[PDB]
Amino acid sequence: RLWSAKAPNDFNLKDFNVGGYIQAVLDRNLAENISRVLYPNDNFFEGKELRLKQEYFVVA
Amino acid sequence: RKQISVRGLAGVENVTELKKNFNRHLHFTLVKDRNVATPRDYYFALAHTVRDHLVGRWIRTQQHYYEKDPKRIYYLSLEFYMGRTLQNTMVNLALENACDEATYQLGLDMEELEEIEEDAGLGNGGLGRLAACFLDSMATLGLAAYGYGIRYEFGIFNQKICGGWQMEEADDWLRYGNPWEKARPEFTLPVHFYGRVEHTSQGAKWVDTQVVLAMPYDTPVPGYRNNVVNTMRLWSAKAPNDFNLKDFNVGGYIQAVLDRNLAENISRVLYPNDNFFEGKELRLKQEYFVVAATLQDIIRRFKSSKFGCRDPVRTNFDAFPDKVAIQLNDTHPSLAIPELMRVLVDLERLDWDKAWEVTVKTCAYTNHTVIPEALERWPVHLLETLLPRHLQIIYEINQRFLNRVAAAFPGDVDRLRRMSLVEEGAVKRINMAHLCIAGSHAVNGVARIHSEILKKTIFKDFYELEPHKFQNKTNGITPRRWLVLCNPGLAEIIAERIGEEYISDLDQLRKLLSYVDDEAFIRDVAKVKQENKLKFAAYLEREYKVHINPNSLFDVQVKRIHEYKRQLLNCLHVITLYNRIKKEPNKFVVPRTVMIGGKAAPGYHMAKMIIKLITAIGDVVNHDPVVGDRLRVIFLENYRVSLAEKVIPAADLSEQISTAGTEASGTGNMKFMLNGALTIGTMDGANVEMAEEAGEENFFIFGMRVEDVDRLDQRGYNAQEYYDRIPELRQIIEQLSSGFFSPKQPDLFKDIVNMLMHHDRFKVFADYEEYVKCQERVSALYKNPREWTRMVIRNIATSGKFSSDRTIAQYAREIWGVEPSRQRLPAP
Amino acid sequence: QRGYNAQEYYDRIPELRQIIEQLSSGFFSPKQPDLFKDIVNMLMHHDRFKVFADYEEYVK
Ligand SMILES: *Cc1c(COP(=O)(O)O)cnc(C)c1O
Repeated sequence: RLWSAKAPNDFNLKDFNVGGYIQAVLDRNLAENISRVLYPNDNFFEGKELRLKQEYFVVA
Repeated sequence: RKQISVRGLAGVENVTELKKNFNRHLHFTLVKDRNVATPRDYYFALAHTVRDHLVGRWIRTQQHYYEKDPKRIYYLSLEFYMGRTLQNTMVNLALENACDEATYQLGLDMEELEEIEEDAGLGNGGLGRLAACFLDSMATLGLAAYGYGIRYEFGIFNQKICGGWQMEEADDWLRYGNPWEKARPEFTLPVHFYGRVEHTSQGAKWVDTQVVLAMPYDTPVPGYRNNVVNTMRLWSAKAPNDFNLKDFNVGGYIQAVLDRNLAENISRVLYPNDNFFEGKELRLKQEYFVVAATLQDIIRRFKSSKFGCRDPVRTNFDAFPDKVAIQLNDTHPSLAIPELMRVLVDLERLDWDKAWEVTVKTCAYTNHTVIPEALERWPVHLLETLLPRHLQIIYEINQRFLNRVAAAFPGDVDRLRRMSLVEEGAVKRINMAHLCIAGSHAVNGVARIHSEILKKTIFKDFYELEPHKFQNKTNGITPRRWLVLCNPGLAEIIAERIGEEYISDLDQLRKLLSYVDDEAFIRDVAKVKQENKLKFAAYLEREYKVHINPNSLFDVQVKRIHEYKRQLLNCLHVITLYNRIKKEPNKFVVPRTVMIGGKAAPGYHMAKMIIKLITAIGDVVNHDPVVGDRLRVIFLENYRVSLAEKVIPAADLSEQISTAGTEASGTGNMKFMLNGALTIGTMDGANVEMAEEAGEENFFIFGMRVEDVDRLDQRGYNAQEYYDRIPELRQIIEQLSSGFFSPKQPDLFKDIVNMLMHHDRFKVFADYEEYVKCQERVSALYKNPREWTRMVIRNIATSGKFSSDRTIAQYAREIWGVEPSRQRLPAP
Repeated sequence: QRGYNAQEYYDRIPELRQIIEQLSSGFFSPKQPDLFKDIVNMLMHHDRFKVFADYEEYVK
C-alpha cells in the first residue's frame, strides 16, 4: 500500500483566505510534489525540507 | 488476430449471467468483498455490470461507422448537463427488469443503489440540458453524432441553504471515479496559447507559445433500443510535466508553478456565462481549448476513417462539408470558425478563398439570446496577446465581409459600421456574434417568436443581405428521460392504452386526446399524480424535511434565480394568500404547497437576497398556527437534473412567469407539460407554441404582452401608481419593509423593497393583479378533479411538437444534411 | 412619494424631445451613433438624480 499526496481542492473559497490571496497556489504544488520525485539519501543537495516532508508523510 | 473478438462476450441477458457478471466486478474490478462493501461499492459494481453490455455496442457502432463512413455531426459545447446514467442506461438497452431481478435475488435494492450515483457534475442549466437531450435524440435517430466539451473536475457549485442564506459548497463529483468514462491518455493534444506571428515566405507561423495538454475523456451515449451508442469526447487540461529544467530556464525562478495551475484550472471550474466577474482571460482561455483540441481531433478523423482513400482531390476539404458538420451552441465555440481557417490556410495550405467555402459550409450557429447586450464580445487587446494569429484572421474576415456587404449595398457606409466584426468605441472589441453568422451558412434561433426577433431587429442587416441563412428549430425534450424513466407510472398507462410507440416519436401521444372522457383513464391519470406527489411528500421529510400535505395543489417554480424570471411576483402572491388565510381564517382556500427551486449565481446580490426572502417567508407561514396545511412555502435545495427528475413528475401547477418577451424558449416548460401539470405563464418563450398546440383554453396565460410591455415603457413604468391602486400590494410591501418577515433584522429586506418600488427593471408590480387573478382561476378549477385531469389530458396528448427527436430531425434534415434513420442495428 | 416619471417632461418640452433626440439619433457622434444610448436610457428611464425635472427652471 503506497501513498500519493493530494491537496484539498477547496482553494477558491475554503477557510475564507482567498479571492484576496493565493500564496496557496503553492500548497497544492509543494504537496503534489511530495510524491512526484524520489530524493535518494547519502547525497542529495542539502538536507531539504521536502525530504522531511516525504518521510513524515509516509509515516503519518 | 481474428480470434481477438468481441463476438463472444456476455451471455443471454440472463439475471443468471447478470448476477454472475455483477460478482466479478465487485471482487475483481473493485477488489472488494461482501463483508467490506459499501452501498457505494455495490453501486459501482452494478454500474460496471450494465457497462460491459453498454460498451460492446459502442465498439460495434463506431467500427460500423468506420466501414459505412457517414458524415459526422459534432455537437460542440462548453456544458453537457448530463444528469445520472445508471437507470437511463438500463432502460435504453432493455436491462431494467433483468438488472432489477438480478440485484433483488442478490439481496440488494436497485432504486436504492441508483440513488448513490451523483449527477455528472458537467453542465449548469439550459444550454447544456438541451445538449444532453439533443445527444440522446441524435443517438435514437440513428445520426452519426459526437458530443465535444470540457470535462469539469468540479462542475458548477452546490447549493446548501444555511441560515436561510444560500451557500455554495464545491462539487468534487470526481471523488470516487465516474464509472461511465474511459480516460483516453493515448489521444492527447497540445493547445497553443500566447506566442508570436512571424511571416515565413511560404506562410505565417505561430511561434513561441505556452502549450497546455488536452487529454480526452470518452463517455458512451446509447439510444432507445436501437443499438447505436455514440461518443462524448470531453477534454481536461494538463500542463507539460518537466518542471525542474526543461527549456534550460530553471534552477532560478519558479514562476512555472503557474502554468501547472493556470492550465490545470482551465478544466477545473465552470465560469457560466452572462455573468461571471469580469470577462476574464480564463474564459477565453477555455473557449479556445475545447475548440482547438477538437478541430484537431476532427481533421485527424477526417484524414483516417478510410480517408486517404475518399480523397479524390488531395484529401480535399471539397468533401469536408460532405463528411463533417459543426454545430456551434451559442457564441462559445466562436473561435472554431477562425481556428478552422488557421488550421487550413497555414498548416495544410489551401488558398484563403478555398479554405473559406469549406469553413462557412461546415458550420452552423444556434442562437439563444433575445436581449442583445447579452451577446459575446472579447476586447481586441485580449485577443492580441492570447490568440494573436486568430485576431490576424478575424480581421481579414472582417475586411472581406464588409466588402461583400458593400458588394451588395453601395453608398452605405453606416451599415458597415454595424455589420463589422469590430465594435469601436470605449475600448475596441470583436463582437463574436457577427463572426459566427459570417462564418456560417445556417443561423437558427430556438422558438418561432424568437427566431423571428433575431431576423427582424438584433441580426436585422444580416437578414437583409442574406436571407438563406437564418433558420429556426424551436427547442425540445427527450421522452426517454423525461417520461419513461422519471414517470414510469405515467409512461405505463399511456402505453396501457396506446402501446409503447410514442417513446420513439411523440406525435402518437395525440391519440391520447380521444380518451378525454373514458372515466377510467381519468381516474388513472390522477391515481398516478397522487402516487408521484406522495413519493415527493415522503422524500421531502426523509431526506431533508417539512409536513407536506399530499392533497395540496403542488405549486412549483424551478428557475435560475434571476430578477427577470420573477420569483418575486411568486413571492408576493404567497404573502398575499397568507394574508387572506390570516385575515378571515374560516374560509375555503384550496391548500397549496409552493416550492421554489434554483441556484442563485455567486456575486449576484439580488439573486441571493431573494433566496433569503423565500426562506424567511417559509419560517413565518410554515410555523404560524392559524394557517395549518393551508400553505407551506418550501425552498428547494440544490436543484439539479436528478431532483427535477424527482419534482416535475409530482408537480400540479408550474410557474412559467418571466416578463413577456425575455425568454427564447424554456425546456422545463416542456417537462412539466408532458408530465401532467397545468402551466401558469406570461405569453413568451415557448409558452406561445405550447399554447398553440394545446389550445389557449387549456393554458393559464396572463399579464402584459410584448406590445404593452413596450407601451408601458413609452409612458414610463412607475411601480408606485400600481401600488397606489391595489391595497393588498401596499399590505404586503409594507410587511417586507416593516420587518414583518425578518423579526430580528427590521431594515433587512429593504434591499428588495426599494428595488421593487423605484428601480424595478422588470415590472413585477404591473403584473401583480392579473397574476393573482389567473391563480384564483387555477385554485378554482383544482376544486374540480374530473376537469383538472380532463385539462391535463388535453395538455399532455398535445406534447409531440416538443420531443427533441422532432427538433433534432429538423436539424438533421434541414442543416446537418442527413436523414435521421431509426433502424435497429444489430449486436452482440 | 410621486414616482419621478421622466418621460413626462419629455413630452411637454419640444427642445428636450429634440435634444434626447439628436443624442441617440446619432447627431453628436456619426462614427458611433448608438453611443450615448446609455446616457439616453439613464435620463429617460432610470435617472436617480432627476435631470429632466430640473431642466426648464434651469434653462430659464
Ligand atoms: C431541464 C432542466 C433545466 C431547464 O430549465 P428551464 O426552465 O428550461 O430554464 C435546467 N435545470 C434542470 C435541473 C433541468 O432539469
